[PDB]
Amino acid sequence: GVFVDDHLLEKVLELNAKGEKRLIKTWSRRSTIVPEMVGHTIAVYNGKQHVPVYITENMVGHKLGEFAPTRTY
Amino acid sequence: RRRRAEVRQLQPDLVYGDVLVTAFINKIMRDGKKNLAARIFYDACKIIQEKTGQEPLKVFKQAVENVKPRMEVSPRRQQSLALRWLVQAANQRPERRAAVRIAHELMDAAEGKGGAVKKKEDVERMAE
RNA sequence: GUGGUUUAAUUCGCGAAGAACCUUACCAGGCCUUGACAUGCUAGGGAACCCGGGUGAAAGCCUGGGGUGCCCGCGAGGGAGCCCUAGCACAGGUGCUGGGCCGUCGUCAGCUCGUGCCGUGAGGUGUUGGGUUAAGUCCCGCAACGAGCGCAACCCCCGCCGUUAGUUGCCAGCGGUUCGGCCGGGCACUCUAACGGGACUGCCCGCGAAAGCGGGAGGAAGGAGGGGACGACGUCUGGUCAGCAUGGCCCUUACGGCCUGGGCGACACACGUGCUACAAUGCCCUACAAAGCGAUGCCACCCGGCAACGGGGAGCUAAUCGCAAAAAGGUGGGCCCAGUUCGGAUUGGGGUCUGCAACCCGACCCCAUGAAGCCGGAAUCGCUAGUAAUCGCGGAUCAGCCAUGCCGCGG
Repeated sequence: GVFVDDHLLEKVLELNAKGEKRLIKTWSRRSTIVPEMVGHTIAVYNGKQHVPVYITENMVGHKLGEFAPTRTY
Repeated sequence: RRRRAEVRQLQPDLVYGDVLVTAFINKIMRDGKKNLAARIFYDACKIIQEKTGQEPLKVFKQAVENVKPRMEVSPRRQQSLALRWLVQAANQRPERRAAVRIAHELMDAAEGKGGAVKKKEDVERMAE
């Protein structure tokens, strides 16, 4: 059905419970955004490219890119 | 080269008993479907007999005969050339049906007139 | 794909690499004895290994319990297989250039050798002529004579005949009709496989160097039966790291090794090649035809749905020992517009799926979408036989994950 990183939510679930709007990082594969990203800077990290973009309540349901770019950059 | 190769020889069609018939059907032939082009000719002839009352065979042979260029001509090329204009001229006719355009193109050609016959007069006149 | 753009924008001199998760490219990080994996050896200590938690998504590192066999052997030590640590070479390197292997290009016939002669410096004579011609050198005559380049040129496949075998595709006479299949019986027939026979220079005529070719009859494919396949040497002196090996340099063990994550070979302009695309097609309905290659994968078959897909049961190791792909293009009939012809790329919105996911590269369906009803002057490309060409089909996409690569056949 719906996919989601089984971890980027562990660090955000606390922020959503504490009230802190820090930036969460990811290290899996198809890192996807979820409703819990309503007010957080999903600034993932790995070692090269970055995938930030502060998701809101409408920017959720997609991503930033790179994993299927018919283009690049 | 040499041996003069061959050109093969086919049989009649059905209600006409002539070789030039199928040969002409080969011109109207397109996409490799002779079955279609076949009926297109038969139906084209049916319209002739239903509009002139004359034999659709005597009108066909005569038409092609009034197209075979004398100058520009081997007794064979006279056929290949004639069959060309007969199809090209019939390809540029007002009638919407293929069998109808050809039918008219044949009648006019048999009467010494039309676009196909007009083309010949030009080739010959521009050759003499 | 090339030039070019560019944080590197795969590699090499149109295409393939069989399908850009992926190695080759970049940044960052960890380890670097073992060096992701494997083989061999030395030194000290030490008994492999198994189960599991957290950190963790670089798997690095940290911790607990149990903890194999053999001789000397009796309560505990050495040593070997084995583990850890320490060291080294092979290892590893699409990191490059300069034998050999595979293969392409000139694709069709010609070249080479021995004896002898001319005859000397050598070379040539072994095609002078005629007709027919892509490999057992086309043959004959005249020529000095002869031979080889190596059993595939019919060796294999399709079309002819005969014989044998296999029988859910099949079938003449006959009965039961199980409501259309079908059963019983059936070297006859049709299909597949195996072997041999027919195979062009034979019967007759014309010229005859009788070398040969041409025409006709019998037969009927036959003097071309079609295709696959193929030569000293030369050239690209490459490519080839698909495989293997040598030498120089690099590899100094921190891109001087290796591993993972993430990404990249998208596009603005232009060319070359291929595919779909209106003027005669589309839509709907009934419905007999076509071969070859498949497959524990596919998957006929009730119901639900536009489709995809989904729920349940059964069948399979194989087509004359189930079956799927059925259907089907085509063809026939009717019909809507006297240029959206309803062909329809692409982009965009929603939903769904194999798959971890692919949500921005996939695929199917629905609405919109009209580049638009054009089909090209100089020049140029492919093919000519039941070929070109038109159209549809099927398997694997056997060299991995639904993103028209190849081969086979019929009309």
